Amino acid sequence: DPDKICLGHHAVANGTIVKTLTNEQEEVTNATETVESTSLNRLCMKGRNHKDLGNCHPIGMLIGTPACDLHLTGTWDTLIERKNAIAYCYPGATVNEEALRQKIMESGGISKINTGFTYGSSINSAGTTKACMRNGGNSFYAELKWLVSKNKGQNFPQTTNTYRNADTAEHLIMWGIHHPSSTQEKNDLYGTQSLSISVGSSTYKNNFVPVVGARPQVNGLSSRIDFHWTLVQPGDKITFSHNGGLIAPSRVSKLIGRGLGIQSEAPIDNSCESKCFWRGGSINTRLPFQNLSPRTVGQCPKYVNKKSLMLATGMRNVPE
Amino acid sequence: DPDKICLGHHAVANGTIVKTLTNEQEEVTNATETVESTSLNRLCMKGRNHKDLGNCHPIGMLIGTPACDLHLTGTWDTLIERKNAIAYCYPGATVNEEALRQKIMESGGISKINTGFTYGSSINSAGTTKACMRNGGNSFYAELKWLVSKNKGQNFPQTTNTYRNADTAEHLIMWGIHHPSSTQEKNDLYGTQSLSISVGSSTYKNNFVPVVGARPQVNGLSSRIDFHWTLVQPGDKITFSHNGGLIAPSRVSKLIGRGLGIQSEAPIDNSCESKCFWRGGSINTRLPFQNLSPRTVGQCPKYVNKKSLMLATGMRNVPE
Amino acid sequence: DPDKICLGHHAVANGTIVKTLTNEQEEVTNATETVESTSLNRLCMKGRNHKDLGNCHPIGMLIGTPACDLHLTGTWDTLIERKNAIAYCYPGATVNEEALRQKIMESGGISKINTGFTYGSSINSAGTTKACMRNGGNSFYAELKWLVSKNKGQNFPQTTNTYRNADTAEHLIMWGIHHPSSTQEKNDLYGTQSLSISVGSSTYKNNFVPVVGARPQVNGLSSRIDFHWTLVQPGDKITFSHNGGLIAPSRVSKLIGRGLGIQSEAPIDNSCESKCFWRGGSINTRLPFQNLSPRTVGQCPKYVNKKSLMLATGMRNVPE
Amino acid sequence: GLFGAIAGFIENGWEGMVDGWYGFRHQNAQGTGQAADYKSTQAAIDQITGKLNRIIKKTNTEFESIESEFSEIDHQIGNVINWTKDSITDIWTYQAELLVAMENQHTIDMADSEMLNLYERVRKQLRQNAEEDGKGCFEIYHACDDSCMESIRNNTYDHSQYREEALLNRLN
Amino acid sequence: GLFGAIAGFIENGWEGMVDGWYGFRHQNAQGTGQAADYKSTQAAIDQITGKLNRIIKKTNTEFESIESEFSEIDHQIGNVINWTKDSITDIWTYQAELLVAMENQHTIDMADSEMLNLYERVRKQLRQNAEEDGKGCFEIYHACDDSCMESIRNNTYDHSQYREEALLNRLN
Amino acid sequence: GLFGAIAGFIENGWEGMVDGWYGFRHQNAQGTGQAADYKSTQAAIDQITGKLNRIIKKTNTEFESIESEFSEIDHQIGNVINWTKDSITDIWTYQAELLVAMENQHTIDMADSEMLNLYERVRKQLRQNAEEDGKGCFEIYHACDDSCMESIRNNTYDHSQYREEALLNRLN
Ligand SMILES: *[C@@H]1O[C@H](CO)[C@@H](O[C@@H]2O[C@H](CO)[C@@H](O)[C@H](O)[C@H]2NC(C)=O)[C@H](O)[C@H]1NC(C)=O
Ligand SMILES: *[C@@H]1O[C@H](CO)[C@@H](O[C@@H]2O[C@H](CO)[C@@H](O)[C@H](O)[C@H]2NC(C)=O)[C@H](O)[C@H]1NC(C)=O
Ligand SMILES: *[C@@H]1O[C@H](CO)[C@@H](O[C@@H]2O[C@H](CO)[C@@H](O)[C@H](O)[C@H]2NC(C)=O)[C@H](O)[C@H]1NC(C)=O
Ligand SMILES: *[C@@H]1O[C@H](CO)[C@@H](O)[C@H](O)[C@H]1NC(C)=O
Ligand SMILES: *[C@@H]1O[C@H](CO)[C@@H](O)[C@H](O)[C@H]1NC(C)=O
Repeated sequence: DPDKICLGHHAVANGTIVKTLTNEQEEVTNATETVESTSLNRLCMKGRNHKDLGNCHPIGMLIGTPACDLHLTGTWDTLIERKNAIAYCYPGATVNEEALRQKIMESGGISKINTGFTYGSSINSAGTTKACMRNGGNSFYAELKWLVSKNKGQNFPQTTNTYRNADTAEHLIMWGIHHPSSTQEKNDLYGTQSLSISVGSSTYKNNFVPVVGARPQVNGLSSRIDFHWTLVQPGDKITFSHNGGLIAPSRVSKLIGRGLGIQSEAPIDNSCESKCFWRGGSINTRLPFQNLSPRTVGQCPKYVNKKSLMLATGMRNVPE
Repeated sequence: DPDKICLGHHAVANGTIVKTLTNEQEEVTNATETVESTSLNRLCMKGRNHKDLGNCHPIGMLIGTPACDLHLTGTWDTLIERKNAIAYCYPGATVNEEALRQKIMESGGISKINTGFTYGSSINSAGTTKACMRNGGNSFYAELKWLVSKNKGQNFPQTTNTYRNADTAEHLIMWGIHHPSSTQEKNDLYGTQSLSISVGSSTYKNNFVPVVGARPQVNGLSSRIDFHWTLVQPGDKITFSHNGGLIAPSRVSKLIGRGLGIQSEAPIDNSCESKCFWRGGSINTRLPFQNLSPRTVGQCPKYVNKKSLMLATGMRNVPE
Repeated sequence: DPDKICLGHHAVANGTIVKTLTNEQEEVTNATETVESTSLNRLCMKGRNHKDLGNCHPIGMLIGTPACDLHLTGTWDTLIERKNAIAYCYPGATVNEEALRQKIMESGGISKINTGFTYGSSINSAGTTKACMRNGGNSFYAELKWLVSKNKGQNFPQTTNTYRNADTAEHLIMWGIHHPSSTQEKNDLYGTQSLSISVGSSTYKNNFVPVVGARPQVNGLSSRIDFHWTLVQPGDKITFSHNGGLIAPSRVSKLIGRGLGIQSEAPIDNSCESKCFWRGGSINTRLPFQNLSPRTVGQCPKYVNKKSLMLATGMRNVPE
Repeated sequence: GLFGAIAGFIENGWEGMVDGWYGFRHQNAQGTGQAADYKSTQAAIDQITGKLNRIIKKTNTEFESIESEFSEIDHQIGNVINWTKDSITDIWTYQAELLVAMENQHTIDMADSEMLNLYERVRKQLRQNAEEDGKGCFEIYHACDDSCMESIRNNTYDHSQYREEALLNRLN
Repeated sequence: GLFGAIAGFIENGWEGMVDGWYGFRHQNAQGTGQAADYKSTQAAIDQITGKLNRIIKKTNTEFESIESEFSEIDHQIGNVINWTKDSITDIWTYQAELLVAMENQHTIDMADSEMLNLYERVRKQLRQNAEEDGKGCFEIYHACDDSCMESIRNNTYDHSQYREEALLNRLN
Repeated sequence: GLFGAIAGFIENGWEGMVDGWYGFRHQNAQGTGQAADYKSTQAAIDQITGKLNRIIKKTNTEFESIESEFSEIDHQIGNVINWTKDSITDIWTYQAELLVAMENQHTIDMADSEMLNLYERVRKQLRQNAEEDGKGCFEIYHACDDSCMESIRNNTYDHSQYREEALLNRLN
C-alpha cells in the first residue's frame, strides 16, 4: 500500500457571505466592512482652535446681538453653528442673508474696526429697546447705533458719514433701515419730513426709504429693523447720506483667513480628534465609504446608497 | 547525462517599480507614465484664427477703452485674455461684470452698429477726460458719449433716445452712469435739478440716480462711471429717458458665432497646434491624466491629485 | 492503435465582436447590448395622476391665461409642459421667469386663495383687451383684475390693498405692472399724476414705476404688462399701495407637495408604465446605459457617448 | 488565453455540439460518439448569469430637471450645469467602457478555465492508463468500449481495473 | 473556480488546520500528521494585506459646506447641488460595488492559485516516485517516514534517492 | 504569481535573451543553444499594445471656462464649482489609481500565463521521453541533437521516433 501526502487548505465552521462579479452569495473564511454605518455623537475638537457659537447666529457676530457678546471678535480654525441660534434681538431680517452666513462660516476669525461716525446735537445716537437686553438693561446691537431725533417730533437733520478702508484687505460693513409700525412712531422718531437713505461706494450703490407698516408682533414689536451688507475694498470710501431711519454702523468687520464651518447638533468633545463632521457628529472611520449622510464637511469617506459592502479577506470557505 | 531543454523569460538590468492591486513596489521590465507633469510655456495657435487681446480687457472691446482701439471689431475661433488687461480708463466697474466677460470670451467675433442717437443744442456730447488719453489728447470711450450741459451750471434738458434692433440677431447694448465726486461737480455738469435715468425695452426695465460721493483717486479721478448692459432682441426698441448722468452708447455690439476663450500668461506660438489650454500654456500630451492644473479649457486629459502613475508594459523583472 | 477520448467546446458559424482589455476585435459565441439606442415616442403615464398642460404654459396657470382656464387648480404626481405653450396673452414677461416655472413643475398641485381685494367707486376692476379673449369677447388674465379709473384723464385714486396669509404654509402672490407705449397713453389711463406702485411685506419691499416707451407690435399691442412674484410667509401680510398701473391679484397660489415635471413633445399613453422620460418620450429599457439624450428626468439609465457596448455572454468563438 | 485551452491547445470548437458548451468526442473499436458535459456547461452559464444580474440594471435615484427643454435658463448657471453634466458623461462613458472591457476579458478567461478544469479532472481520472496528445485528447492504452467511455464522461472511471493492461501497452 | 483546486479537486477545507491557510496531511507506517505551509500561507495573507492598504483609505480633499443644515439656500442653486450630489453618490455607490465585487473575485481566485502552486511544487518534487489520486493527494510508491515527509514539506526531497524502489513498486 | 512560472518555479529571467520575451536554452553533445519563442513573445506584446491603445487617450469632450483666472466670480456659485471640481478630481484620481493597479496586476499575470502555456505545450510534445526538473527544464532521456531541439521549439517534434530509446533510459 503506497504512503500518502495530501495537500489542503483551512476552513471555518461559520464563513461570511460576500458578493463577487459572478456570485451574489459567495461564502469566504473572513471579510471586512468597507461602508461605515456608525458615527460618534460628538464634535471631536482636539487639536482645533474651535469656537462653539451656541445660541449666537453667525450674522449676530457682525451686528452684535447680545447672544453674540462673547463672539464679536477672535480667531478660530473651526466655527460651529447651532440650530435656532439668534441673529436679531429686534425683529427683522438681512437681505442676501445666506450669502453673509456662508462668508462668516468660511472665516478663520473676525476683527472689528471703528467707523468713526458722529452725529449732531439734535440726534440721539443711543436708541435702545427692551427687545435687546444687555447687563439687565435696555440696549441695542453692539456694532450699530439707532439714530433718532433728540426732541420728539422734530425733523432728523440731513447727515453724511463716510467710512474709508485704511487696510490692505477688504472689510464687511452692515447697516439697518428702521421700518416704523405707524405714522405716529415715524413722526416722533424722525419728524414729518420725507425720509431718504443713500449708500454709495466704488463697488456698491443703493437707495432706501423707511416703509411705515404694522408687522406681526415678534419680541413684542410691530416695527422692523432690516439689515444690508457690502464689502469695502482696500482704500475705498463708502458714504451714508440720511435724514432718519438709518441704523448706522459704529464698527465694520474684517474676516481673517479661512476656517471649517460646521452646522451640528452634537456636543463638543475636546478629548477626541476628527477631520470629518456632519449634523449628527464626527466620522473617525478608516473605511473608504459611509452611509450616515450625503451632507459632510472636512476630509471624509464618500457617501454611498449601501447598508454594507463586505470585502473578502480569505479564500472560499468549504467546510467539512 | 540527459540532454536538457530549459524554458525561460527575459529580464533587464534596470527594472521599473509599479503598483498593483496587491503590491505597492512591484518591479517590472518596463512601464509608461499615464500622468502628464510637463507643459509647453506657450499658447499653441497653429490652425486657429486667434486674437491676442494683450493689454485690452474683453469688456474694453465693447465700450472702446484706448487700450482696445485695435480690438473694437473682428472674427476669431480663439480669444486670449491676459493678466492686468485694461477695461476702464475712467475709474469704475460694470454691474454683472463676470457674465459680460464670459459672454465675449465665448464669442467668435464682434460687429458694431451705430445707435444714431442725437442730442439737443443745450447738450455737449463730446465730454472728454485726461483719464482716457489718445495721442496726448483728452478723449473718451470710443463706443459711448459723455453728455453734459453746454452751459456750465445749467440744468441738463429732459432727453429721450431710442435704439431699434433692425437685425435678425440680438444686439448687446451698454451704457454708463456718471457718479460725480462732489455736489459742485454734479451742479456744473448737469445743474441743481434731481437727476433720473430710466432704461426700458421689452426684456429690460431699470432706473438709475447719480450718487454724489468722493472715491479714492484712480487715474487722477475721485468720480466714477459705472456700466450696465442688456441684450436687445431682434425688432425690439430700448429707450433712454435722462436729465443728466447718462453715458449714452454711440454703437451697440453683436457677438458673432462661438469661440474658445483662454485666460493665459504664455506667449503665442504659431508653429505648434493644441486642443487643451491652461494659465501656464498648452497641454499636447497623449496621456489620459495631467497634474498641471484643475483649470483647463478645450479637449484635455483629466486632472488627478498624483505626481506619477506608471502602467506596466512588461512582465515581473526577476534578475539573476 | 490506442482508443481516444477528446475534450472540446462549442462554436457558432456567426460569432459576435466584443472589446476586451487587450483586444478591440474579439470574436465570442454570443454578446448582449448594454447601451439603449431606442425610445418609445410616447409618455407612459400608467399608475401616475398626471396633468397634460397642452397649449397652457405653467406660469399661465398662476396668472390664469385663457389657454390655461382648465389648469388654474388641481393635484398631480406628474406635470407635462409642451413646446410653444402660452403664458402671456398680453405682450410682456415675468421677472425671474425660469425660477417660477421650475417651482410649478416641481409641485404636486396648485390651490387658489382669494386676496379679497375690493376697490372704490372711482375704480372699474374689469379692464379688458383684444390680446386676451374668451367666449368671443375681450377679456383678461383670470387671477388678476385690471384696475382702470372711470374718466379718461381723471387721476386713479391712491388705493391700499393688503393680503393676509392666514394659512400655516407660504403663499405665492403675483402682480403685473403696465408700461405705456406713449406719454399720452400714460396720461390717458392713469392721469397726468406721477404714478408709483409700492409692494411691502415683512420679507419683501419693492417699488415700480411704469416706464413710458414704444415697444414693437405683439398681438396688435405696442405697450407691455410685465409680471412680478414673491412668497408670503404664514401670518405675514403683503400691502399694495398704488395710484394706477398695478395689475392686482384676485387670488394667490399655494403649491401642494411634490411631483415630477416633464418637458416633452411625445403624446400621452395611459396603457404603459415608465420611471424615465426625455423630450422624445419614455425609456423603459432594463439596460444600465442610454445614448438617447443627456437630458432625462426620473429613474434612468446613465447617458454615455457610445453607439454600442457589447457584453460577452459566451466563450471565444473558434469556428471550424 | 490565460488557461491555454480555448483558442489554445484545443485547435477549434465543435459547431456540431448544440446540447452543451463543453463535452467529449471518443474513438474505440465500436466507433465514434459525441456528448455534452452538463456540470462544466452550467458552471460557465451560471457565472455569466451572475454578471448579467449585477450589470443589467439602473439606480433608483429620482433625478429632476435642472435644464429647460423649451426656454432659456440663466447663462452663468447654464455654463456650470454644462461643465458638470459633460464631466459626469465622461465618467459614465469611461466607467461603461472599462466595465464591459474588464468583464469581457474575465468571461473569456473564466470559460477557458472551465474547459481546463474538465480536461484536468479527466487527466487525473485516467491516471497511468492514458497519455495526452497535446490536442485536448487522451490516448487510452486499453480497450475502452462505449460503457468505459461513459464511465470517463460520468466521472466514475476506475483506473485500477485497466492499469496492468495499460502499462503493458504503454511500455510494450 | 479559476484554478480548479479550492472548491474544485480539493473536496473541502480542514477546520482543524488553525496555524496556516494551506498545508499537508500525510500517512505512513508510523501514523498520520498535519503541518501548515508557511510560504503559501504568507503569499496569500501578504496579497490581501496589500489590497486592504490600498482600499481602507479616504481622500485628504477638504470639502466645505454648500448646503445649510438649519436654513434655506436659493432654490435654483439647490436644484443644481441636489442633481450634482445625487450624480456623485450614484458614481461612488457604483464604484464601491464594482471595486468590492472585482477584488472579491480576484481574492478568491488568488487563494485558489496559491493552493495549486503548492500542489504543482510537490508534484514536480516527487517526480516519478508518486502518482496523483485526483483529490489533492500523492500516493508515494516507497517507504516515506516522518523525516522523508518533512523533506517533501521543506522542499528538500531528493527523488533520485527513492527512484529505483518507486519505479519497481509503480510498474511491478 | 497566479500561474506559478514567472517569479515562481522559473528561478529568474535571462538578461542575455534580447530577441524575445520567452524562449528556450538547451544543452546536447553538439553545443549550447538559446532561441526566443516568437508566438508567445508576440501574444504578450500584442495584449499590452491593446491596453496602451485603450488607456493612452483623452475624451473629445470640449470644456469651456467656469472659473476666471484674473478676476473674481460670484462667491456662492464659486463654492459650488469648488465642491463639484474637487468631487470630480477625487473620482478621476481614484479611477486612475484603480485602472493602473488592476491593469498592472493583469499584465503581470497574463505574462505569467504565456510562460506557463509555452512550458505546458513543451511538456505535452515530449510526452514520456522527458521528465520535469521543477525549475522549468525538461531532462530528455534520448540523444536530442540541434534538429531534435529545433523540432521541440518549432512544434514538429514526434515523440514516437525517440520513445523506445527514452523509456529504456528512464526505466533502466
Ligand atoms: C449648454 O449646452 C447646450 C447643448 O450643448 C447648449 O445648447 C445649444 O446651443 C447652441 C448655440 O450655440 C444651439 O445651436 C443648439 O441648438 C443648442 N442645443 C440644445 C440641445 O439646446 C447651450 O448653449 C449651453 N448653455 C450655455 C449657457 O452656453
Ligand atoms: C434638495 O434635496 C433635499 C433632500 O431631498 C430637499 O430637502 C427635503 O425637502 C423635503 C420637501 O419635499 C422635506 O420634507 C425634507 O425634510 C427635506 N430634507 C432635508 C434633509 O432637508 C430639498 O428640498 C431639495 N432642494 C430643492 C431646492 O428642492
Ligand atoms: C475655490 O478654491 C480656490 C482654490 O483653493 C480658492 O482660491 C484660493 O484662495 C486662497 C485663499 O486662502 C488663496 O490664498 C489662493 O491663492 C487661491 N488660489 C487660487 C488658485 O485661486 C477660492 O477662494 C475658492 N473659491 C471660493 C469662492 O471660496
Ligand atoms: C478575520 O477578520 C479580520 C480580517 O478580515 C482580522 O481582524 C482577523 O485577524 C481575521 N482572522 C482570521 C483570518 O483568522
Ligand atoms: C523553425 O522556426 C524558426 C523560427 O520561426 C524558423 O525561422 C525556421 O525556419 C524553422 N526551422 C525549420 C527547419 O523549419
